[PDB]
Amino acid sequence: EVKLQESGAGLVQPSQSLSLTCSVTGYSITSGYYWNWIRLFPGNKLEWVGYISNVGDNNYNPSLKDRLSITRDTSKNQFFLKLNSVTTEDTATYYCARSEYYSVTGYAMDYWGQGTTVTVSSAWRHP
Amino acid sequence: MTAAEHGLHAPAYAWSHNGPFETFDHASIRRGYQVYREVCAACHSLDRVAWRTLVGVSHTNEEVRNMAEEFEYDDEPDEQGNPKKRPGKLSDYIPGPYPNEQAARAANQGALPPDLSLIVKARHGGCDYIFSLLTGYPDEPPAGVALPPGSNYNPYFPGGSIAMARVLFDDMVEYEDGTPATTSQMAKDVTTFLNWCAE
Amino acid sequence: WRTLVGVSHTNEEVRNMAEEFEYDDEPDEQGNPKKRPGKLSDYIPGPYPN
Amino acid sequence: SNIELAFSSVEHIMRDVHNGYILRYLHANGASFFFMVMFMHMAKGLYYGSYRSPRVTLWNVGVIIFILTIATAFLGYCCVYGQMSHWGATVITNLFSAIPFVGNDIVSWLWGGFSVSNPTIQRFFALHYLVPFIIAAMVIMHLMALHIHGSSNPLGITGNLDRIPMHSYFIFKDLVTVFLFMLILALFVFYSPNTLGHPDNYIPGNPLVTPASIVPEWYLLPFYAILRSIPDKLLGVITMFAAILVLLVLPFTDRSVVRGNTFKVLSKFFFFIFVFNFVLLGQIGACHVEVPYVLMGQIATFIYFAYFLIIVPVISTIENVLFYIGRVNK
Amino acid sequence: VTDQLEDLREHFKNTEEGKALVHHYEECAERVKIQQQQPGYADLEHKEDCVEEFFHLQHYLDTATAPRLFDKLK
Amino acid sequence: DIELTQTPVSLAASLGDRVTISCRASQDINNFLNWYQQKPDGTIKLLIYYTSRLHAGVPSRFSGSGSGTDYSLTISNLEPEDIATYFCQHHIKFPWTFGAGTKLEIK
Amino acid sequence: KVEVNLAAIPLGKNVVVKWQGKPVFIRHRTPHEIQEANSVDMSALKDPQTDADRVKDPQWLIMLGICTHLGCVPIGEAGDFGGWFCPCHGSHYDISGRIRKGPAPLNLEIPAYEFDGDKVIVG
Ligand SMILES: CCCCCCCCCCCCCCCCCC(=O)OC[C@H](COP(=O)(O)OCCN)OC(=O)CCCCCCCCCCCCC
Ligand code: HEM
Ligand SMILES: C/C=C(C)/C=C/C=C/[C@H](OC)[C@@H](C)[C@@H](OC)[C@@H](C)CCc1oc2c(O)c(OC)cc(OC)c2c(=O)c1C
Ligand code: FES
Repeated sequence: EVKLQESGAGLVQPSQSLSLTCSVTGYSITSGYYWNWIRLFPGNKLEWVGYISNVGDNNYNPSLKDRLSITRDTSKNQFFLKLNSVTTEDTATYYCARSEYYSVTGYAMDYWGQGTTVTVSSAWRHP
Repeated sequence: MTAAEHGLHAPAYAWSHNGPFETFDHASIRRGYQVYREVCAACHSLDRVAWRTLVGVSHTNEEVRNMAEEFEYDDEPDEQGNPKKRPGKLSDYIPGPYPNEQAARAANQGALPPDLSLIVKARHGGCDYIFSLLTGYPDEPPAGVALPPGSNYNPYFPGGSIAMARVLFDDMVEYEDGTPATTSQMAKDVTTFLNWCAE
Repeated sequence: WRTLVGVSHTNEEVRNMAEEFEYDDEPDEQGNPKKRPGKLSDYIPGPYPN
Repeated sequence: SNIELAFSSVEHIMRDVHNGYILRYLHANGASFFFMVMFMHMAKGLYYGSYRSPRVTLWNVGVIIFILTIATAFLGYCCVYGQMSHWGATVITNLFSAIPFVGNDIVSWLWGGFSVSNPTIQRFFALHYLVPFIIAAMVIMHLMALHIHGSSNPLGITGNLDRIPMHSYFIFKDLVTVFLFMLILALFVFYSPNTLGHPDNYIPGNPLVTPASIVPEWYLLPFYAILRSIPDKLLGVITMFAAILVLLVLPFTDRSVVRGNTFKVLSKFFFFIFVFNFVLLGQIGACHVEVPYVLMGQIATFIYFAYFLIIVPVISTIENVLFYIGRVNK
Repeated sequence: VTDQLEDLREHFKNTEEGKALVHHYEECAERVKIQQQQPGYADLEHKEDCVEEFFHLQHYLDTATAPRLFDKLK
Repeated sequence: DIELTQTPVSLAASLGDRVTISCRASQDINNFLNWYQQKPDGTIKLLIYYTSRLHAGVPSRFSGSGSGTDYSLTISNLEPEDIATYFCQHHIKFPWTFGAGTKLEIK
Repeated sequence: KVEVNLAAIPLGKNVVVKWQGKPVFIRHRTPHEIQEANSVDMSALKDPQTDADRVKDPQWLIMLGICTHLGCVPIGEAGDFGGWFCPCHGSHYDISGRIRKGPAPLNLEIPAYEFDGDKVIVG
């Protein structure tokens, strides 16, 4: 069975970088599909962030193409998300998801991660 | 392999033809034909069996001639090249119910009723298997067994799921010699007749 | 038909010539007989049925 | 031989030809008997050391004949065009797709098309008729090699000090076994014609369905089991073919100073391990590719090869020394 | 006249061995129907059936009826 | 950037009746539209992909009609409970975009 | 070439048709089957291939029913991987037609095809 396990700082100070990590098991990142990042803003509204294909090709949302960096670690079988210089607008619950591609049905995200609630705040948290 | 996949082992009935010195019971053969004609013929062909082969085995010459003449066969076209039919003769082969395979599958929900000219030799079990399949249909499949709509449960059939429903029922046929036409009596008669068709 | 190709006609010319004739096709799902236009694998049809 | 007419033509022989069922049952059962007698002929050889000098040429021609006979029997089985015929033809011709590069090309050439079809059955009949005459010719070469050295004997020593003429003695002794052979064969032909066969071959070949009940002819099972024991395609066919070729190694791996097993306790014992292991390999052959059987087949396959390459040379060497120290007082 | 084979099977279903065999099956048939009533049965993959029990019973009846049936037929 | 607008954005109904949500896009998308179920507990699964295809595990009581620019997601009942926000996305070209959402509360 | 009416083919059922003398397997895969197919780890395959490289439409698995070992036709809905089982030498294929166990070295080969409404055309 395929599984996506998310982890990472669920609170980042404005201006700092957001670093989330999605751990995939049961399937291989390099095998063949697309590994995405998506966010649910406070008030129900989904936005596609971007992805990294099995080869290494990056395709981001032009809305965030200048701040994000979706990398991966083939040896650990997991991909990451990095959103530089965050604003309170970046506050949302982030979800990593695998999207499969078939030439007739197109794309479809079948495996979603647990989800990580991130909050841009000047509040202090024990590292 | 699981018992279901193998199929239930067909037991050893006391066929009168079993044994080095034993011939067939020609009375049983004559009855089996009747059963084949009135119950099996509607779905199963007997292509390798010619009318003439019945004469002197289970029927007289005149009897076979009459049965044969009840069917239509293609004849040589007339003087203008028009196709024309003809009644059957001793040299013809017993006719099947369908003109082709497509038609055969249509009348049986996709399945193809196999020819029975060699069915006795074409199955592990021979007579024992045939008879056991024809008389071994439960009324309901064992608990927990999912039967795909269009199937019927029979333990002797490998996989247990057979596309042929039970067709033999008590007194469904009226034997000429007045023999109690029970389901097992009929299975014993067709099977004997089918063994002769094969050998 | 296919033997005319490369000898006296092109692939197209023969294909078109053959498609002007009918041949017995495989029967439908119901078992009824059906026709079909000829192809390169067929033989030049005769004028009489018998 | 037409693929559309083959099966029915055999049925025509079975029903319409006077005494035709006797011809077919004799031919069919005759094939099995041919193999049972050949296995005993070969076994007799291993046992009495008939393969050793000066009879190696004799043995090598024999191995050649064995292969030819197997190919013939295979071609014959294909001519019936039953369900076993079709699939047997497919599997066996495909055995050659293991050859690197030219592999699939040879198969296409043997088939004469996209799959086992008309061109295949017709050529297989033509070749089935041809090989038996090649075998007859090899049998002459076999007899020629036998003749210059004569037969060996159960004592494994020279027969030159006491010979008796072939005529009367062995002409009439051979007659004894001829009648016995005919008696047993008649028993099957008339009373159990299909015991050694397969019911599936009474079903016309179907290019779209391989029966789940598919099993090779009994005489090929041991070799079939050897092939299945290797979880690799190429290595599987090579091992199976090596199983026949390793018979050529016996003249060199038999280190014994005496010919035959008559006076050899260890060799007599291991010889029967070999015989029953061969029989077991055949039994595994008739079973499904399932847990206990797969391991048993692999170990039995190993024993089969170990016999010629390890057991015989070790045991024969040991016995050489046993015969020596067991009497020589020094 | 009722089917001779059906009679013989009915007779043998009533021997001690027969009753124990039908009991074993019926015991299985109950466990199964109760399994089908349970929530989420459709998605188990490890579903139980009673073919083995049924085969054991049918095998017993066959072994008894086979050598007798044809003496009761024409 | 293609934009989708679901309707009726946030609806309600009783356990039993057949509800019917629907999406709409600016441009013409072939049938490249997927539907997602978003449980209140923060869990999100795929429901329907490529207009009508059902994903593994989703009940037959989930239809998916549509073409060109109009799409729908019909049901039959809510047993045990399908109370969650339903989204819809497109994918004929990047970037992909989701709908406004459609809560399905019971009252 | 050859056509096949996909409108006829029910849910989780197989259909075998003849094309160039070789059999062509076509299955109308169920949603669960489609998932099982794209959810397998490559490392568990001697012949690594994604379900996506084998089918144009997840709903229709179309392939040549020729065991890549020695030619036999695999039996449908059999074997230990919810796919096909070859009776000849014990080769099991999964719901995507990939080789999972046995002497066969390759996944069932995918032939050239095109869709066209309610029917498909193989060849
Ligand atoms: C490719 C590989 C080819 C090789 C395959 C071999 C297959 C096996 C062949 C089947 C039959 C086996 C034949 C046995 C071989 C020859 C046996 C033999 O020669 O035995 C001689 C032995 C005693 O003979 P002596 O000559 O040594 O006596 C001297 C007296 N001072 O007398 C005895 O040992 C007693 C006779 C033993 C009978 C053989 C029993 C085994 C039967 C197998 C059953 C077949 C199952 C279907
Ligand atoms: C008493 C008359 C009949 C006899 C003796 C008979 C016998 C048989 C036998 C021996 C088989 C082969 C089973 C196997 O493959 O192992 C069979 C199959 C079949 N029969 Fe009959 N049959 C009879 C009547 C009928 C009738 C009337 C029909 C059509 C309504 C029918 C339809 C079929 C079908 C479709 C199969 C396919 C089974 C499968 O592969 O699932 N049979 N029959
Ligand atoms: C034109 C002439 C040609 C191409 C001749 C080719 C000859 C090849 C070899 O003969 C030398 C070959 C027959 C010989 O291999 C050494 C046999 C032991 C092969 C044994 C054999 O049989 C099978 C069989 O019989 C079957 O039947 C239904 C089915 C089979 O699989 C399901 C097999 C099989 O898997 C094997 C290995
Ligand atoms: S042919 Fe399928 S496994 Fe050998």
